[PDB]
Amino acid sequence: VRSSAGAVRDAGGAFGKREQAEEERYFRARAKEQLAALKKHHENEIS
Amino acid sequence: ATLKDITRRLKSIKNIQKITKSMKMVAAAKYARAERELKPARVYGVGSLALYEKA
Amino acid sequence: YFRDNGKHALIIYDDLSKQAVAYRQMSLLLRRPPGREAYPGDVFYLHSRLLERAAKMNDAFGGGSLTALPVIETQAGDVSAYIPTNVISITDGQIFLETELFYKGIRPAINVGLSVSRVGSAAQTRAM
Repeated sequence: VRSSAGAVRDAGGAFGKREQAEEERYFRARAKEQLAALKKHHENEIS
Repeated sequence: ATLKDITRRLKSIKNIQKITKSMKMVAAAKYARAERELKPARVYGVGSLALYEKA
Repeated sequence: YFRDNGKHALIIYDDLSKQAVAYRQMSLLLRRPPGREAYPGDVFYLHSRLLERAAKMNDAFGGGSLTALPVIETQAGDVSAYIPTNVISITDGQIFLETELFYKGIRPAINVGLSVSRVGSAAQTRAM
């Protein structure tokens, strides 16, 4: 019996949900930052 | 549980063990470097504290 | 009878996992060869022919309807078992109740993440 890549999130135990959340929070933060930058660029490029 | 539940759990724990072994090795290397750099900084900081404990 | 006479009915089989056991006992005592987990071969049919009678007649046939709410019982959440999977592939929606949610304080334990309903949009009031 072996182990394969992407198995922690295949089991779906506690580590799977923990990893999913650790990813989602970080990328929500980065999406917020990128959206702020996109708004700034929009405003600065109207003229 | 059933056989598939056990198989998935076993695979996940095996991955976790691999990752923790790798991280132990990385931390050990960084520790060796940190001690090496800590000796001179130890003497430097102790000297900088010298005054207050002397006066 | 109700759905054929223009009226509406709701039926609640509780459980179907025990009708399956009674059918298995009958079939084993008639000497019919067993199948998987000792259930007869015709154990899907047993339920499919039963849950297919919950129809929604058009207005030409009275307009009556017969909703069905079969109740299955899994073993330690093993939805992957035999009768659970049969009935899940027979029915339209599902309502997953979980003990981890029952004890965590969420009652009814409905696992909204997995619970499904094919009709969805339709069969819902506009405010809801």
